[PDB]
Amino acid sequence: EVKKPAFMDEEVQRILTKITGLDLQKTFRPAIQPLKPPTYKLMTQAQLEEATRLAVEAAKVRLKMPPVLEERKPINDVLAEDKILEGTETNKYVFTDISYNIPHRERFIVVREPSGTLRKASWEERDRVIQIYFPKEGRRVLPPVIFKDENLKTMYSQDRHADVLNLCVAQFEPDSAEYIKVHHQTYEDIDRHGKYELLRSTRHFGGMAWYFVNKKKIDGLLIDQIQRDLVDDATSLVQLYHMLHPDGQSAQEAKEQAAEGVDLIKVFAKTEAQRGAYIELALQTYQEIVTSHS
Amino acid sequence: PMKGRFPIRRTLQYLGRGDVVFKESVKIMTVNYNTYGELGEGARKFVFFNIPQIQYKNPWVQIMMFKNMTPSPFLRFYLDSGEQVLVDVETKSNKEIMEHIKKILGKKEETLREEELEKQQRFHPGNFGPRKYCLRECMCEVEGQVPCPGLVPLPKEMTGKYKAALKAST
Amino acid sequence: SSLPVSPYESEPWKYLDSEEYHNRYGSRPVWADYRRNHKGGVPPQRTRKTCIRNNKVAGNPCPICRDHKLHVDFRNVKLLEQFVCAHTGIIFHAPYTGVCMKQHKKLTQAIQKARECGLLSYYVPQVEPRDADFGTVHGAVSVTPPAPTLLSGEPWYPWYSWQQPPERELSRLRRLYQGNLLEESGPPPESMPEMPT
Amino acid sequence: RKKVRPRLIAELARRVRALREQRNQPRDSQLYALDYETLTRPHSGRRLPVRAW
Amino acid sequence: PYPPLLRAMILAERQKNGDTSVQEPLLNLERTRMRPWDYPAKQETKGRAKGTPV
Amino acid sequence: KAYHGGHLTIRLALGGCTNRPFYRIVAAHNKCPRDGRFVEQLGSYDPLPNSHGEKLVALNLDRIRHWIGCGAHLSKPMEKLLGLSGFFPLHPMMITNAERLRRRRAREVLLASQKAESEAKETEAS
Amino acid sequence: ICRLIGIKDMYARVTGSMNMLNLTRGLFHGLARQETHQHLADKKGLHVVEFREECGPLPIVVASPHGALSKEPEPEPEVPDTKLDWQDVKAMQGLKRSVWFNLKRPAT
Amino acid sequence: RKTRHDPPAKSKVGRVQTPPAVDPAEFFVLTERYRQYRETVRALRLEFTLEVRRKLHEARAGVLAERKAQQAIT
RNA sequence: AAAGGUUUGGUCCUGGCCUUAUAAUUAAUUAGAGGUAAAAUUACACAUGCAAACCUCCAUAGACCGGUGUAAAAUCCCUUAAACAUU
Ligand code: FES
Ligand SMILES: [K+]
Ligand SMILES: [Mg+2]
Ligand SMILES: [Mg+2]
Ligand SMILES: [Mg+2]
Ligand SMILES: [Mg+2]
Ligand SMILES: [Zn+2]
Repeated sequence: EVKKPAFMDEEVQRILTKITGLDLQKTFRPAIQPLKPPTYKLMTQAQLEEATRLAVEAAKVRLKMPPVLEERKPINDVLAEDKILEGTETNKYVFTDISYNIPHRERFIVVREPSGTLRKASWEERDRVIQIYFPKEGRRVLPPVIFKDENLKTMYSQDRHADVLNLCVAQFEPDSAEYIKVHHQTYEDIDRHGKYELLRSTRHFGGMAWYFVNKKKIDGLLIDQIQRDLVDDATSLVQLYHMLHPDGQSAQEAKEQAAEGVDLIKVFAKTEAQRGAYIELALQTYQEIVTSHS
Repeated sequence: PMKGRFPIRRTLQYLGRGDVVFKESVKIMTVNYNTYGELGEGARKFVFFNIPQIQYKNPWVQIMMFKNMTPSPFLRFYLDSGEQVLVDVETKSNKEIMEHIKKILGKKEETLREEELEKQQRFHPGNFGPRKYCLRECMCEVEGQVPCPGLVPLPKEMTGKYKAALKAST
Repeated sequence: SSLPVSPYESEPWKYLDSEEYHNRYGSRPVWADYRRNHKGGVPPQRTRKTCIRNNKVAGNPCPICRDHKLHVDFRNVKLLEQFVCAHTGIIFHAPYTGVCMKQHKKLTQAIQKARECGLLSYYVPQVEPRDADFGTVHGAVSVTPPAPTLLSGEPWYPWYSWQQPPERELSRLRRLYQGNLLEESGPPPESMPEMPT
Repeated sequence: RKKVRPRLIAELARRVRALREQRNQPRDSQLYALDYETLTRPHSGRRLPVRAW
Repeated sequence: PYPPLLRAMILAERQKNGDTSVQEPLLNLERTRMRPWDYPAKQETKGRAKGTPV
Repeated sequence: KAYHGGHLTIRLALGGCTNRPFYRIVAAHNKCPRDGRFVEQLGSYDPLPNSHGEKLVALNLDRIRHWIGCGAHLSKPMEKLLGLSGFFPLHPMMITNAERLRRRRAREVLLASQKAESEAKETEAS
Repeated sequence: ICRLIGIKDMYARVTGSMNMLNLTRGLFHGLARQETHQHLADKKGLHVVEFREECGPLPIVVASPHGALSKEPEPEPEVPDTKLDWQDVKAMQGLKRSVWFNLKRPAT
Repeated sequence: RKTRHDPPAKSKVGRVQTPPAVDPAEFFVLTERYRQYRETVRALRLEFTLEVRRKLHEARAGVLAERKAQQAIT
């Protein structure tokens, strides 16, 4: 069986990196943090171009995309059931192995319940106690209150989607249900309100486009990329949609006609586009403007 | 104004810029240089700028410098095995001298990083104790745990004063 | 004993948009034109504890206390912004604005609450994921093969359960401790008896 | 340093005490004598445990 | 058998190292068997009471 | 102090405030004070239930095994913690005390039933 | 004087005599003979670049030479001969500051 | 706490031991529990004693230890 | 230190003193309640009570914990060897 493309596949990361884009002014926007007096260097045009190159290298590491994973499976394993200890304790004990050189996903965290059952700690208990003994800057022991739907809607009104996601990466694990819930809620609000530009030149654009491709709703991102004159990006999105859905009618139509470039986007409109009529209209208007002006 | 010439040499940042960390074999480094001449200019600059940086990173190495004893400047290292490594630094810049000694008798970056990690092995973030040694003094500081009675009064039923009254009442 | 009653108690944010606020304060912060009275050139490192004691007001009420309509609420973000540095995002210490310690503690809590609910913006650093590898196949997070005793339902060790001593052994102890004995105890209840209520 | 002065008396006491112990060592007939009326050892006045009476 | 947690840590290490087996870890008690509490002790290394009367 | 004699032990060192106990599991020479000089900290024990109702024990099982391999004794409270975790077998007195509690609650239930029967006799008398 | 000029953020220390006239004349003397970034770019012919720690390695060009941009890099010495003031350097050496330093004061 | 040179209390001259009373059924069961518990714990202390010495020997004279020593000389 | 007051008929220089900040002890005046931490004139003389036992005898423990700051420029850091009144 032809392997389903992965998020980290070298080909997918190429397309996702391209459509994401780069902008040194957005990637290195000034942080509202304690400040120090700036430094100054006299540089020639050769030196200045070298410094811009190093800035672009750092902007690549800054834009490294966070993992897209499947939801972890509940831990329900009973190590022992010592019924002699039933009724001798009122509260659960949580035992955590805190040997420094163990990966956190390979640590043993067990719970001795009042009934006497010795069981493995659930995912919620594992993440909470690892924050208590291996604290990570940015994460809190108890789930913050900003992730509630009412509070999240507040952040969306202020166009603070990149922060909602930057907060979701500091607090939750990539495979947790809370992580997936918050990300999928941010991506969905961007879609309905067409705020795709907020996550461009950010590490969160790849996951957003990935989510739309898998959910077969790239129509909005194509209409938005076309209207911004980013039609090379739109073509790459249709290639990624023809890569993760090879047996789709659209992918089979492009093979029949050996479509390339703008042809790929026209094929998508007729075959699998939820709103094909608009994709052609925006694509047609772009061609008219490009042809008419130049 | 800080006294002396090139007062930057007397700052901790400058002393820490030295990159030559000698291997454990190196015990002594004698520096023979001439105060007058043209082929010994790099050697004089090496004593002026570099000898402080070398000593800062190698406190246990004896650096003894002799002046105008020979026609040409040289460096001689004495090792613990009894070997003597002679280096000739004539017509060589002070930077070139540093690079030469780093290669032949300098620890590699890999070795130095390994020693750094081993030093901190016994510090654990989870450990509780004084601020000098630990992040948190007490578990009351952790979120979700019962707070310190000083900051937040405990419930009456969790107090020995109250429990003692009930035991008397019973 | 009759402090004035603000009309904006329910909706504090309204005051900062009213004409009355603009005339009194303009576009400058509410603490811009306040000065503290103290001996010497270096002021005390703490401000006064409180300006209002039992409905009475102190001589030189602080910027918040002097204006009763000003309300320190997490929802009144426009007021809270004046007490946070726009460039560094740090809440100013009380000597900086001259607020009393009681209101400064109240201001700090409101700003922290507004940030938590997303009403007030702050800088969120970018942090990498906690774990380098995200595999979930280790036994710690996976299923360990059930032990033989666990499947059968027996105790983990045989001596966890009560094993009746041999009768000869019970007699050997009655001889050794003759004259200082207790009533013999039989097998304990199989389960924990439900607590009487 | 060099002001840490010698302590002759302390050295003399240690030796002298040790010598007396060897000379006046007790015997089994004295250490383990017993008074059967009170079940107490005269040497130390230690009363035996009740379970040994 | 090994204690419940210590048995799980042993079996987990097996899978990590690639050793695939369903053998149950077993403690050997033969090397460390205890004498009875009343077993005679070594008189040679035992203390003797001092000679100062009370 | 300059101790003469003694052995290394793993025990609980009491911290916290009044009515708020907190323990640090430590390896220390037995003659040292309870909260004084220690060799290594091997974990912590919080005996008060937290917001989720969990008493939290932290055990550095890698270092604990090291010091038990070097002769470190264990205090009886620490032996109970290792037994509850599953790292050690349940301590003999943990089992006996659980049996004593079972026999004591059976008596209480029986006495309550007898009292209810006595109350039933009162009901019969009316 | 800084409020009159319009300067909002600065640190200054005054030592020696506190004569008000010499302080006023010395202040205006120094503030009026300073060098803007554009002036430095024209004098040396090179770009003036700014590196803020809150913007990362992003190079910010604050002044470009008006005429012809040079191609000889400015010499960077291995060890500069700058004359440093002990008071400034003393802080980084780890020596203790006075109890009067950096006390909490009202907004200026 | 008192030193050996301190005088004994006079309120406590009368004291004599009052050994606890023994339940035969529970005393025997508990005595065997201690014997089996202490045997299991002695086997685990020995297993831990061997891991300490194995790890020490690998560090002192392991494969990696010898290679690095000669690599430095070369 | 972001400094200020104070030599002169006056100005400038030099220079000391003092003020503004912070904390502990005691004293004056004054104070409701609760939670917490800490308790401290004196190596001066000490009334009384207690602070080390345990346990089938032998042994083990009372060498610890707790207290004070006596003496001493006394130490810190590091190297070597050796035992250990131990496990
Ligand atoms: S310091 Fe933690 S309970 Fe008080
Ligand atoms: K003066
Ligand atoms: Mg015995
Ligand atoms: Mg008083
Ligand atoms: Mg002590
Ligand atoms: Mg003295
Ligand atoms: Zn106020």
